[PDB]
Amino acid sequence: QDAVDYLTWTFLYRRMTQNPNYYNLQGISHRHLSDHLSELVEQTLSDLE
Amino acid sequence: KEMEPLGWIHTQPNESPQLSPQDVTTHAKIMADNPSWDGEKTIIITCSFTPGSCTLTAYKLTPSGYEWGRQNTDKGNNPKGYLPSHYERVQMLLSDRFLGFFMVPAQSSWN
Amino acid sequence: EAKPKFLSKAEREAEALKRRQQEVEERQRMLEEERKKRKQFQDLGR
Repeated sequence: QDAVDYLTWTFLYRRMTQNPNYYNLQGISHRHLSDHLSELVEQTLSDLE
Repeated sequence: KEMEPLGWIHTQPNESPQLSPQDVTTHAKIMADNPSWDGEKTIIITCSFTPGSCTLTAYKLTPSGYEWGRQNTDKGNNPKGYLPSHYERVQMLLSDRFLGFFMVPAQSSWN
Repeated sequence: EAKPKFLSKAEREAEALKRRQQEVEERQRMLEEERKKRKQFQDLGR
């Protein structure tokens, strides 16, 4: 959860709501944004583990 | 799978102010064999080659026409029981505000 | 809402399955409504 919070501060998040297709997203809906953020953070954490 | 069938459009070598028995029977047979075609939404669009011009007209199949076509079997030019109450004209118009597309057979061509 | 929450993979797949069930149920309902409308047209023309 703190990881998602930290992501909420970067620029990537700002564009993930204006140009979603650039980031493999399919919608600006909060549901889609949360799902994608969770997926990317979990993937990076799993790779680090 | 997302759109809804609305009928068919076919050419006509010459203009005829009335929908032909062949067209009405074809539409009725298609509708009867396939439940998807709704008798109120489907139509037939005729593009007749008038001198140096294409005249487009849209027709709808009334329930009486549907029954007559489904029961009919004669393929001649003047089948029995073909009446002008079997069809009615619907409003159609052209538009530049969007673009449609085509879909052809995979293995072979269409013609 | 505004803040993005975190969802586990199990929760995400369960939610997707629920949404797929919802949409297939809507499709079946629409098919039965289409059957009803077709029956109405047929028995109106008969």
